[PDB]
Amino acid sequence: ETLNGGITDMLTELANFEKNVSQAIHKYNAYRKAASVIAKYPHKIKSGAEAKKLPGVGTKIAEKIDEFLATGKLRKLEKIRQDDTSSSINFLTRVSGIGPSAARKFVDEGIKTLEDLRKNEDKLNHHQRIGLKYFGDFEKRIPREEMLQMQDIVLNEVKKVDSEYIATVCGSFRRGAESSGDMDVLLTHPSFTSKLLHQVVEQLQKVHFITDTLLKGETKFMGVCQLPSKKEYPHRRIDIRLIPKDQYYCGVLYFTGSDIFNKNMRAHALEKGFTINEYTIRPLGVTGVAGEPLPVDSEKDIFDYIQWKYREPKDRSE
DNA sequence: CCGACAGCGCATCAGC
DNA sequence: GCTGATGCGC
DNA sequence: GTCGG
Ligand code: NA
Ligand code: NA
Repeated sequence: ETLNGGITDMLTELANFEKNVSQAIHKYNAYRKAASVIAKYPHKIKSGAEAKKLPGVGTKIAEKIDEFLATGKLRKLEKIRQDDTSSSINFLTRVSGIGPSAARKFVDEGIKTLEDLRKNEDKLNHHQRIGLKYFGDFEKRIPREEMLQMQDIVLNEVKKVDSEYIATVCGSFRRGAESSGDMDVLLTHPSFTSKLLHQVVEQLQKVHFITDTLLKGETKFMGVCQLPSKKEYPHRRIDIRLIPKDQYYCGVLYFTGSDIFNKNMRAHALEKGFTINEYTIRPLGVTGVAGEPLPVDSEKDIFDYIQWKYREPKDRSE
């Protein structure tokens, strides 16, 4: 963190500007990817040319690094920070439900601060009101100890609805992370293959675990939950996905991550003669044509098809 | 030089 | 009202 | 913004 922290903070701040103000999502992911590869770089960068050797860092970023290492700042960023419009737009996107488009809309109307939002809740949809209500709590990290407690509640209540259910808490948590930003739960049932989600949500609301709802459909749920007290715990964001039984363990593998791990596994699968997405793993023909989905009854089955040794979730960082 | 870069599920918006 | 586009989260 | 056809 003390190695190239100044560079990674710069690229991250540049990433947010492109996403929120410029609305250039591909430039946003470009800076983050660069900020990521520099973070894992075990040396203190001395020049843009050194970082240029890394994948994801091109000419423009190398040029920016050179300026930062010589001046301690970036003229582009300093002018962006002092810009009233850009800073206000970039900040409002921190509210869940407010993206680049809505933030641009609000700032143009004069709505630039968190207080201005509260004075204009008639201009906000349901999601934005909830995001505003739990603004502070949503930016808080969820310690693993609390994630375990949340997991106990979810697994207990899901089983009380129907013992035939299968629930898996994925994300960085399943990889053994010390903290999380949210809770992603994958759900399935033998009767559902390629009104089960409602019953689970209702039960979690019955024990007052789920407090609010952002979106709710037949296969996907996003809302707000909170751990019971005896100091009251912060409200956390929870997502619950209903996945078909024949596509469940492919989904588990997908949402467990990491993003880099999935990229490598998809690459290794292609060399073995298989293709893997979020839903299914299919064999490839001699002309590149994919066949019918392969039977998956376990996460270890997918590793067996591609002749790969089973990777523990804790060892899926890359 | 120039397109890819993940894209799906849900809520809301724009047009008919 | 329906249908498709847009916006947003992940 | 970077990478690769
Ligand atoms: Na490079
Ligand atoms: Na937001």
